[PDB]
Amino acid sequence: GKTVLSCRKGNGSVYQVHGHKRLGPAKLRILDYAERHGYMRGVVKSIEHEAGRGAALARVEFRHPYKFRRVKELMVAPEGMFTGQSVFCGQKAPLAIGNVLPLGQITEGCIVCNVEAKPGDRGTLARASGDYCIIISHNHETGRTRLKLPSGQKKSVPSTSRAMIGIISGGGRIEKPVLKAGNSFYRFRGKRNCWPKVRGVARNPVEHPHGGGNHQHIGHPSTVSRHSPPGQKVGLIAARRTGRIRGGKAVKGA
Amino acid sequence: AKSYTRPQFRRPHTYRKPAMAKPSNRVTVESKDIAAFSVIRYPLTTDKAMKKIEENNTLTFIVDSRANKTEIKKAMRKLYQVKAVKVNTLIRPDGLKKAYIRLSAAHDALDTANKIGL
Amino acid sequence: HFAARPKNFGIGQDVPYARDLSRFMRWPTFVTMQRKKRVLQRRLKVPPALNQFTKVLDRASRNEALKLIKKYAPETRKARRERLHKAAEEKKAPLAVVTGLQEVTRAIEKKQARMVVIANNVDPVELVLWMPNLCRANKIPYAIVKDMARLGDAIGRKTATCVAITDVNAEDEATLKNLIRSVNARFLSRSDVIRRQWGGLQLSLRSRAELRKKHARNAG
Amino acid sequence: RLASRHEKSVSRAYGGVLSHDQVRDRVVRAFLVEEQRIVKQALKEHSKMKLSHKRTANKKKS
RNA sequence: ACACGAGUUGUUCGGAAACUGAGCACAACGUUAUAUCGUUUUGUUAGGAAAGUGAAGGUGGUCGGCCAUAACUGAAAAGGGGCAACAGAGAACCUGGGAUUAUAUUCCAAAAAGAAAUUGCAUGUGGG
RNA sequence: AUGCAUCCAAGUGGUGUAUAUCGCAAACUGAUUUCUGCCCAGUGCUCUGUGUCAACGUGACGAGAUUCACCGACGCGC
RNA sequence: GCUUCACUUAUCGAAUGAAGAGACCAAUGGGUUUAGCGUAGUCUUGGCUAUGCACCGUCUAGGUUUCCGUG
RNA sequence: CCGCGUUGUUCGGAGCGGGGGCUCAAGAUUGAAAAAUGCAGCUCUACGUACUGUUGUGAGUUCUGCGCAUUAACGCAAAAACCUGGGGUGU
RNA sequence: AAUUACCGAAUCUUUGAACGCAAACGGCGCAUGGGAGAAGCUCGUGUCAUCCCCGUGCAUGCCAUACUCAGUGUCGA
Ligand SMILES: NC[C@@H]1O[C@H](O[C@H]2[C@@H](O)[C@H](O[C@@H]3[C@@H](O)[C@H](N)C[C@H](N)[C@H]3O[C@H]3O[C@H](CO)[C@@H](O)[C@H](O)[C@H]3N)O[C@@H]2CO)[C@H](N)[C@@H](O)[C@@H]1O
Ligand SMILES: [Mg+2]
Ligand SMILES: [Mg+2]
Ligand SMILES: [Mg+2]
Repeated sequence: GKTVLSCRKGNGSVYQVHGHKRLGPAKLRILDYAERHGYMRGVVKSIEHEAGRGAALARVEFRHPYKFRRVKELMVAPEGMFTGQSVFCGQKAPLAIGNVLPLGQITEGCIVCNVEAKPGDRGTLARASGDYCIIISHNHETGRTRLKLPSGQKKSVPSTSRAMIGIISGGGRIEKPVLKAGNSFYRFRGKRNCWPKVRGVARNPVEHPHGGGNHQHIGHPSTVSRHSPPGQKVGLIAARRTGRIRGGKAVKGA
Repeated sequence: AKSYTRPQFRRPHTYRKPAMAKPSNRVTVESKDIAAFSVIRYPLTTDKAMKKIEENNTLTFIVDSRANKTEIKKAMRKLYQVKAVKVNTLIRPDGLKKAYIRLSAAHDALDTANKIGL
Repeated sequence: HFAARPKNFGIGQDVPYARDLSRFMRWPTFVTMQRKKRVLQRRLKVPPALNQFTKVLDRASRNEALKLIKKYAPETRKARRERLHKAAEEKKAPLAVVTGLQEVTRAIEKKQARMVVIANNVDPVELVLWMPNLCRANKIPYAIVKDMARLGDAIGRKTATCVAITDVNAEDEATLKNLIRSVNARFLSRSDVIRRQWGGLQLSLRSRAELRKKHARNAG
Repeated sequence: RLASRHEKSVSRAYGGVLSHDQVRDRVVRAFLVEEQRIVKQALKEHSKMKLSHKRTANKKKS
């Protein structure tokens, strides 16, 4: 009879991101003329931590292409990125770790990160800590590059969309156990209000579809349709299969 | 025009005429000579006021509450032919502004306060 | 010591001169959409009733026409305030072209005009969209000239949609009839072509060059 | 703001901005990185002119 | 308590003038039968011509080819205003007093009991 | 990401998202240790696509309205 | 009716302080205000057209490289 | 190229330790202020006068040393205002 | 020159649609005009630097209007 908590987070009031101590958005520098034809060189000045990421950032210093100034550029770093490194950025840039060059120019079987799903949107794929994409092939009739995303789900992207070379920095993070509810307090401190997580069976029937009863049970089957309304779509949303996955590992996604 | 060197079109500066000064909007006389009788209202005659005339040098007046210390000094020159060196104003809990007005030690405080009469 | 210091304007080199960013700048909304309005009238396939205004009488017949419309322009306000104050003394219009969209229409329904001159760019185009087919149904020679600023300049206005010529003086009568033969070649005797010539469907210069290099590579 | 410039700077280049160990590390690389390109620029023009008489000397050999 | 008469003094103290923060929402734009609605800091408004400031020079009264003061031309500055902190930022004054019935880093007058710090503007002396 | 969940009367609207599968969203169980068996008929979900299912579209009788015939997707059937 | 291949101008999305897009390397390209010269067939209000084709003109230059190259 | 040093988890040919220095930060000291002030006494013929006096290797103190500075899957606001340089002018 | 009633002439603080910008601020502007002015300068008068008072113009949208513009909109030399 009352609104479900998952529906309430879309109002986004108490549940927005905790962004006051965050730095800017981490993206690649602007796809200008200087990268469509040549390379821009920068230099890494600082390796940075912001709250709510597990990957290290980097401010790289370019010269502005058209004015007498220098552009501070906050990128997310790969592993091995040291201060002073001279990142190169563009078409004629070489094939080294830290450089950003189009996917047409990166030979096959190469680990890339900060790959972008359309040219110019400044990096949208493989940016969580320790992730990377692998370049499978190129097609020169269509001008598209087909690469393996960190989930295994393949994706064909245009070969003019650029990518950085390396693993994303800060990898190995999930492999240590948290051990405390105190350490999960501060993990979600710089993220957003989503912790502690109360189970639906622990609720009353007014708050959640699973709530109520004299035993904490889900009554109905907990696999809901894709077409369920907001409020009814809780549980295992459109589950193709449930249970302990006994066997291989299917890639998850459409 | 020509020679567009910036990525966006900002507004060209045309010739812009000044505005005419209007003749009048107020039809009322305002005498500059009576204009300091509204600044200074009347003196206080209390015990703390009488002590400061004799011992320090100061005079005490209720003034209007929307005057500053500079225009109280200039009204204590045109009304009373004395020189104020220091005014210490005070908006009272009564609602009135009270000023302590110290004279310039070339002017006696009692000789002014007899001419006013208090 | 007047030596030369050349600046290197390669990529990543010395910061360059100020270019002309006129073709890549954010323009105002009225100039970026009066320029896309002109593309869109060119790219789309235009019916033969609006195609006919893109087909215009040439310069030698237009500069002959408006110079003849100039000398039979209507008299001005002073030239009409006089001849009436000099005729209220007689109890005490010499000759002109027909101008105006209500007056030129009557000169064709009555078949009094000997030549009609139509502008090509009136801003609601439906005002003179019907106008060549009225001259064609009544067999008055017409023209569509490159005008509406140049017609109003000829007659003393800012804008004229149409000018009709009912009659002239006999001095420039061969000039009037040489102009009618010059203008029926383009419009009235060529009427069966004008009725069925669908215009438009032009490409970009940029799209056209992607048919050269898309066919020169599949040339074998 | 009320102090002299000398309590806030020092008498050399980048004084009050950079220290002595890195004013000199910029003097040294403003010389060595400029002169390294001069070695590689003059090597480049010496290569293209040796090409200009490796094949133009084959006009008198066939 | 009641009646009557008094009592809060600042260049520096707190605030504002004059900061930004979480945020707010004026203009602009869109929506709505309806503005009393939405967007409006991830560098930042608005399909979006919101800079009224002015480098250098030309023109002609001033100071020893430099200044400075008055009026035309035009390099260069993308990203409109205003709020929100009396605990964050910022902030030039400290004692002594026999100076109160009650106020004081606030009042004290020629030996200011006195000792300063600071802002604006101006003469004179001296230096370029 | 031409996404998932979701706000929302409405828009070139809003949140997770200053993000980008070591991420975000929805559930269950409840530290370690030791294990987690059998059941896909029922009921849910979900996947590969010719019975049946509406409007539209098509054709015909008739003076026409009205009829009749055909085509008709998700979805259940399989 | 239906459709799979190429289009781009509506529409959508992203990026950008709308900062260098395409050509010049050339047509299954344009042009009576850029239609100059012809050539076949065909029509006409004698002013000239339409179809079909050839040429001309718009149409210029260039880092590097021994014609390629593609700013 | 075992050495220096801390109560303490460390440092050094990418320059330890000695010898001479240059600086910065926190104090100490001499002075101007400032004795004229302050306090407590007291002495004399009226809120009157004249004189007299002005250590500590103890304990507690967050001012400071102090940060690329804490546990951290916690990494610790911003801006105005100001300061110095680069480059230019003065040439 | 009573006082009362009536009304033509006026006065009408701070606000408020509230409109120069703000606001738990009797706060702060940009043009423009007037004032006062114990410092200076002047040959005590004048003049008067900051400071300080007072009037007026200035919200935004729109209509009409009389000058300066933008536009690879269409022309035109
Ligand atoms: N829904 C279908 C279409 O999706 C379009 O938008 C799509 C994308 O453009 C868009 O993705 C963009 C992302 O590409 C780009 N990096 C920036 C943008 N923040 C993203 O939007 C994202 O952010 C917000 C969360 O705050 C989400 O509401 C939104 O669903 C999410 N996609 O999310 C949508 C994916 O469905 C248009 N909004 C519109 O044509 C239409 O809604
Ligand atoms: Mg009482
Ligand atoms: Mg400590
Ligand atoms: Mg107001």
